[PDB]
Amino acid sequence: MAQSTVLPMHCLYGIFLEGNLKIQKNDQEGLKKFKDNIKKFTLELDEIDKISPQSRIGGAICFSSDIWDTVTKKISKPKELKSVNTLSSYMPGTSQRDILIHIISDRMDTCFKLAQDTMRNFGEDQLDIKQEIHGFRRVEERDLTDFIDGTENPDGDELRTQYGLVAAGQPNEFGSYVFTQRYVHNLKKWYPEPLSVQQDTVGRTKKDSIEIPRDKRPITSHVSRTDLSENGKDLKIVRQSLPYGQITGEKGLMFIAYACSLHNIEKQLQSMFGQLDGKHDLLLKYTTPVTGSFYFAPSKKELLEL
Amino acid sequence: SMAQSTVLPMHCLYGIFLEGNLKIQKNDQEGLKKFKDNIKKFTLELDEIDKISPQSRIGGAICFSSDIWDTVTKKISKPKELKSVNTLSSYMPGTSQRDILIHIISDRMDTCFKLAQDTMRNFGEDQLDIKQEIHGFRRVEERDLTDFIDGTENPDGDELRTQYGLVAAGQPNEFGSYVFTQRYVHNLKKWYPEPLSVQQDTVGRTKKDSIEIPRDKRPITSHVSRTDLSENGKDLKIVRQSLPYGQITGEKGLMFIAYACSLHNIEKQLQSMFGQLDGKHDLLLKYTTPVTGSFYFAPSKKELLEL
Ligand code: HEM
Ligand code: HEM
Ligand code: NA
Ligand code: NA
Ligand code: NA
Repeated sequence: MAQSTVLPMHCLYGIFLEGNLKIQKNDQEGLKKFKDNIKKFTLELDEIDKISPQSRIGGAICFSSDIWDTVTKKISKPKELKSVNTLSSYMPGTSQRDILIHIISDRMDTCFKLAQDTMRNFGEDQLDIKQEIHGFRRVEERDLTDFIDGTENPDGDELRTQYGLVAAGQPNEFGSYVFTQRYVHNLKKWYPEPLSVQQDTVGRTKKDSIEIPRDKRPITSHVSRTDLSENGKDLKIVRQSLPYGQITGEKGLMFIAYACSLHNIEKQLQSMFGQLDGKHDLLLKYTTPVTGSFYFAPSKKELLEL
Repeated sequence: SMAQSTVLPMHCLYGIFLEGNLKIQKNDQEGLKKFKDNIKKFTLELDEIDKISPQSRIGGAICFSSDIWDTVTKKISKPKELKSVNTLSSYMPGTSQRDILIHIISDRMDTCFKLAQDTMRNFGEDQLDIKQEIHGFRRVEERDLTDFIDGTENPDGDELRTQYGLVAAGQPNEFGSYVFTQRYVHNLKKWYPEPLSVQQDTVGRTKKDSIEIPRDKRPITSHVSRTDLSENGKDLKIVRQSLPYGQITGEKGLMFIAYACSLHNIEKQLQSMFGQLDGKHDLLLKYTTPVTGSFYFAPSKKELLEL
């Protein structure tokens, strides 16, 4: 019932296309063509899945709060959706765009085919793409800090539905709130740090990703900043982030999270960027966010009913 | 009796291309010793990745220009045909001769990137000044971004790829290879609207199945007519390992690379494509532009370790 980037795990490739919609609010012919291109996307996902099951292909189209009432008069706007630019007073790099296309695959050739076919369908007359990122998994699923990324991601369809998708029975059920944020790593500053400093920074051991006990790591360790609870309930999220970039140039982490509630993501951002106790995440000494956007990925049904 | 491991294998899904200049000076014997230690580490890490990830079909080569040859070795004789590609600048655009090429191929990006990253960390910025890093990837049906299949007439199998790709046994520098790299930027806004008949006239094969257009029905300036060359009844075949690269919404094209037993096999095709043989240019050059270019020699594994 959901679009197909939230529940599956361990993709090897991801393509991220973020940009703005060029169709105006009352161009009904252009908006009909735009929705025909959305339909073609969902059909091509199915066709690639049938021909290349080994790809474990997945894809989602997601919309910002600012563009919501341009693309639909029928579906109610998700209750928590807002522009990420409202965080610009404390979080650098915000760059809210209208549209996200996120495609995942275990093969680059099918990842790229769907991304390219989709962009050719929409065309430069409908989409103004501001960012295109080719993410790829590294050996042992390590981020470029060379720590394993993903250890405490929720596992399995049951938990990833609970934390990644709007609950059944609620408005916009089986959609997801989405946050994207491109980080540029400063590995020249990170590599010389002793293992003890690197593990204090993250909050887990480097070789095996064993959690360091809460009382033995700083409260500004990354795990202490992001493992948060409210009213005895964990504010978990579903991350699909991947490394990207050039060995001899700019590189980092293309962060993306899917969540049942935007609050689960935003409270972690308040924590990491010093807005809850005046202290920043230790990881931010070594990496910098340079883009940012909030979106909502509708359910498959609402995507086709816009 | 072993070549470096990027010439003979076929159908890689990923390739990383690192091209740049050597910062070690001819007299710096301690620096050259460390440079050669890092070369040995590259050959050892290739073996280790092959052991741990046989599914990657990993391959790698380090290749040297004629300008840098006598800096890196006093012992191995310079390959007799090697020269700088900048000597072609009077007729071929985009020449940019560099000292060193590192070419890594894999069926998985994670092991491709691991070897490339580890290798660049070993050499470091104080030894290598990298001018270009390209992440190539195979597309569905092995099509170039023109959406024609690329590779139909590449030689198949170890025997023919040894014949056309490697210096012959018994010759100086046996089992090394002459190498040519050239990055192309495609003008797909210009190419996409062209009628199918124009596209097939340009390449010289059919788009759907890569069936050769009969010679009598295709232009002498078609790409296949320009590159299918012979001399004294012998075909001047080469071993291509080119891959697409780039951004859907930005700059994209083909990262061209060829390996050959003789630089002449490559250079005569360049003379053909760029108008030096008969004044006529390859039709493909109306839709794509070369923006880098370099000639190198990839030594045999033995000569690589004995520089
Ligand atoms: C440079 C950017 C980032 C890097 C390199 C990074 C890396 C990591 C690593 C290594 C872990 C530990 C392994 C794991 O459990 O996954 C982790 C955990 C986590 N990260 Fe990040 N992360 C980054 C940014 C973010 C951001 C922006 C958020 C939230 C919006 C986030 C949320 C989390 C969460 C929720 C966990 C799991 C915490 C737990 O319950 O134990 N991370 N991250
Ligand atoms: C934009 C750059 C280029 C593109 C898109 C391109 C594309 C192609 C295509 C589609 C084919 C036909 C299928 C095949 O047999 O592989 C082909 C054949 C070939 N290409 Fe290229 N090519 C390019 C540049 C070059 C260059 C620079 C050379 C030589 C240095 C070269 C040498 C060849 C050769 C030798 C063949 C096979 C000819 C035969 O014996 O039938 N190509 N190329
Ligand atoms: Na692939
Ligand atoms: Na792979
Ligand atoms: Na590239």
